[PDB]
Amino acid sequence: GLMQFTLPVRLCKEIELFHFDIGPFENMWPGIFVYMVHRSCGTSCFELEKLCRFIMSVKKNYRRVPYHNWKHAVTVAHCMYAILQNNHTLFTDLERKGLLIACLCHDLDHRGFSNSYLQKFDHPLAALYSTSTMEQHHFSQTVSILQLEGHNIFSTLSSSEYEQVLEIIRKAIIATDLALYFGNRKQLEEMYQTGSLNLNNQSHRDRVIGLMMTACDLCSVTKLWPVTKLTANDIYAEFWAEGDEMKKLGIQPIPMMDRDKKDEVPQGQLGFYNAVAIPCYTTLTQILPPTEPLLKACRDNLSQWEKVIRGEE
Ligand SMILES: Cn1ncc(C(=O)N2CCC2)c1C(=O)Nc1ccn(CC(F)F)n1
Ligand SMILES: [Mg+2]
Ligand SMILES: [Zn+2]
Repeated sequence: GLMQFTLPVRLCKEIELFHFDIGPFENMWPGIFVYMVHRSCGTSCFELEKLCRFIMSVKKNYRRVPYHNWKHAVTVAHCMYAILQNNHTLFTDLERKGLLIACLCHDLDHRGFSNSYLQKFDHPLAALYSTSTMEQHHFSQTVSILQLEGHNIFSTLSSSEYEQVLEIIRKAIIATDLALYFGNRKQLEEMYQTGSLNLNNQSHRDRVIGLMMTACDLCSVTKLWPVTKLTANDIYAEFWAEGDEMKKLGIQPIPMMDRDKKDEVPQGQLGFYNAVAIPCYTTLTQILPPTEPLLKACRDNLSQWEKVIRGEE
């Protein structure tokens, strides 16, 4: 009951900021996550014995891939923690509980390859789940880990509170499929502009939670420039591995994924900030004004990529 996680002073302060990097010490990430749960949710949300066992099984079920790894899980949960803390009163207790767990589990058992690569490979997961393939797999893995003896962190919820939280997690994890992001954001854009947006409308909330998940998933573009730039190498290491595997199936990959076209990366970032990241944080800032620092950081990094192209680094 009376056992707080505490962090050293620098982490204790910086963790509250959107741009916090969780650092290179793996062994501190579980504690960082427990800390965020205790402050976002309370010291009672979860049995510490069970939360700890759940965290360590989730960690075990992330693989040693360059980008889609346990550090990404904890990073994406931290961005959600900063959103929730800067919008205290807008979110239910169930939503605070469910959304940090959703972020921690959102990429469970990722191999580092896109839904498209699975489909071209004819991976069994592509037959089991025709759309949002890896994302249906991540939610599946989440439910399995929740079902291990000792791992059900939700078991103190009422039956219907339980059904609601699993349904928050499922929708949240599916929304990390970027193929669905474009439509979701357009629809949120129209609702915000015509003024029909209503957060007491579950389907409207669902959409806003989906945009939050896209925002947290892409949060590498909202870091200090050196974090952003070094993460992009991890991101590209997976993309180029996928390009290699495409070439193996006898398919020329799109240039983003072709390691023979490293030159073209700074420009491919511009497309990505302009087509994806800036629109996502713009709509997010319109709907939840206190998330503006993510838009400001994203804009700073677009400008740093413009500088790379202009030879100036
Ligand atoms: C930086 N960042 N963060 C996350 C992702 C991403 O797409 N993921 C993570 C898994 C799929 C990227 C990224 O660089 N994406 C890019 C780069 C060029 N393009 C094509 C079009 F958008 F320009 N997309
Ligand atoms: Mg994913
Ligand atoms: Zn992710």
